[PDB]
Amino acid sequence: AFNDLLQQVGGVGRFQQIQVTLVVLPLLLMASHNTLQNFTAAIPTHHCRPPWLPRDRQGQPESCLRFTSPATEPCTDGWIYDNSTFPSTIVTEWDLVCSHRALRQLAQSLYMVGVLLGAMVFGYLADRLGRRKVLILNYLQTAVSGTCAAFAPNFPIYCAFRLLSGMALAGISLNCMTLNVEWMPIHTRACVGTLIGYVYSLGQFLLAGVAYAVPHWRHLQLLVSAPFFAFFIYSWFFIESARWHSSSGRLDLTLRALQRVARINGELLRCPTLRHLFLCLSMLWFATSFAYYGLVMDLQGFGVSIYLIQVIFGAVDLPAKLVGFLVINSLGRRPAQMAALLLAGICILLNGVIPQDQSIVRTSLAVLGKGCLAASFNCIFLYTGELYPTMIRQTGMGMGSTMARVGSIVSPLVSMTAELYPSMPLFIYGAVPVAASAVTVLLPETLGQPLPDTVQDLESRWA
Ligand SMILES: CCCc1nc(C(C)(C)O)c(C(=O)O)n1Cc1ccc(-c2ccccc2-c2nnn[nH]2)cc1
Ligand SMILES: [Cl-]
Repeated sequence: AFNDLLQQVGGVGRFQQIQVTLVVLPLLLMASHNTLQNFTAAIPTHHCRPPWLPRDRQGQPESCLRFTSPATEPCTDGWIYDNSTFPSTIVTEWDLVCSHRALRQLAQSLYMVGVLLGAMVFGYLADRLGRRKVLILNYLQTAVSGTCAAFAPNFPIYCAFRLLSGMALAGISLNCMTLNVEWMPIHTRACVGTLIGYVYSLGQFLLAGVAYAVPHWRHLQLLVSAPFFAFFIYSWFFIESARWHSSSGRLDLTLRALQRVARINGELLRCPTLRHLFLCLSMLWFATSFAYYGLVMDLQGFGVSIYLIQVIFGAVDLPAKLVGFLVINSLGRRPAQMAALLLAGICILLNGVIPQDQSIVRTSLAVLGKGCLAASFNCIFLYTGELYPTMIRQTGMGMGSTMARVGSIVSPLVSMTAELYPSMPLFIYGAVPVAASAVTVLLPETLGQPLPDTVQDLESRWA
C-alpha cells in the first residue's frame, strides 16, 4: 500500500522533520488566544465620581451608588478606575460594568461560537478542495482579523471581529493533525499524538511572559496576533498530502510530489450497537469540557496575583500526565476515568463551601481541580480511539470532538447567575461531573482486548 511507498524514500527523514516543526510551531500561540480574554478583560476596582460615597457591609465603598447630598442616587456619571496594576482594559474603555456585568461574558461566548462554526464549514471545504489551500487561507484570515480587533472603536465591532478570528483558529488545529498523519508511517503514528499535547500545554507559559511586559490590552492583543503574518510567508512552500490526491482521482500529481520528497531527503446513528456507545461517550466529552473551562476563565477571585497563579496552572499538568500514564498501564482506562471524575467533582464542591478568607486552602483545591481535569482530558481521547470500529473511528472522534466545543459555549453563559447568587456558579460547576460518574458504569467494554475491526466482534466480546 501507500505505507511502504512512504517508507521507500526513507520514512521519516530530512524532508519530514522540516515540515513537522513549521506546522506545530504556531501551536504555542494556539492556547494563548483561548485564555487571552482573561488578561485583556480584567476588571479593576472603581468608585463613583462625585459631581463622599456610602460603604458596603464589609467596610468597602460602593461601586454603583452615590450619595445624593454630602438619599441614594445611581451613578449617572463615570467612575475613576485604579491605575496601580491595570492601566487599561475593555472595562475601562467601554462602560461594561454595573448594569452591564453580563456584557463581558457575552464576548467570550461568540468566541466559542466562532471555533464551533469553523469545524463544519472548513471541514467540509477541506475535503472538496485541496487540503493545504485551506491552511494558507486560514493563516491570512487570522492575521487580518486579529489586528482589526486591536483598533475596534465600537463594542459591536469588537464582538464581530473576534468571531471571525475564532473561525480561522479552529481550522488551523484540525488541519495540523490531518496533514501530519498523512506523511507519517503507521510505525510512528503515535509519537506525534503525544508531542501535540506538550506543545499545547506549553502555551500557558508564554501568555504569562507577554502579559507582564505589556499591560495595555490594545498593545497586548496586537502582540499576540502580530507574528501570524510571519508564519504566512513560510507557509507558501509546503507539500500537499499525496493520499488525498489519489482518493479524488488525481494520481497524476502524486508521482511528482513523491519525487520531490526523495530529492530533498537524498450514518453513525443508524444501529443500536453504536447509539448505545455514542450516548455514553456523549456525556464524557460534555462533562469534562464543562468543568475544564469553568476554572480557567476566572482566577482573580483568589487572593494571589494573576501572574503567579497562572504559571502554577501551566506547570501542574506535568505531574498530572505522569500519574495518569502509570494508572493507564496498571489499573486501566475505565478505572482511571471514573476515579479521576469523582475525585475532581468532590474537589470542586469543597471549594465553594470553604470561605474565601484563607487564601492558602482556597488555591490548594483550585489547582488540584485543573490538574485532575488535565489527566481526564487525555484519558478520554486515548480510550475513544480504541473503542470505535475502524469504519467510523475517524468520523466518531471528529463528531465527538465537535461537540466538546458545545460545552465550552455553555461554560461562560452559566456565569451570568452570579448576579443573583455569587456562589451559585460554583454549585453547578462541580455538580455536573459527579453525576457524569454514573455514565461510565454502564460502559460494557474495558482494556486489554484486541481492537475491534468489524462490528461483528462487539457482541461476541460482550458475551
Ligand atoms: C486542553 C484543551 C482540550 C481541548 N480544547 C478544545 C477546544 C479549544 C474547545 O476546541 C478541544 C477540541 O477541539 O475538542 N480540546 C480537545 C483536546 C483533547 C485532547 C488533547 C491532547 C492532550 C494531550 C495530548 C494529546 C492530545 C490530543 N489527542 N488528539 N488530539 N490532541 C488536545 C485537545
Ligand atoms: Cl480546537
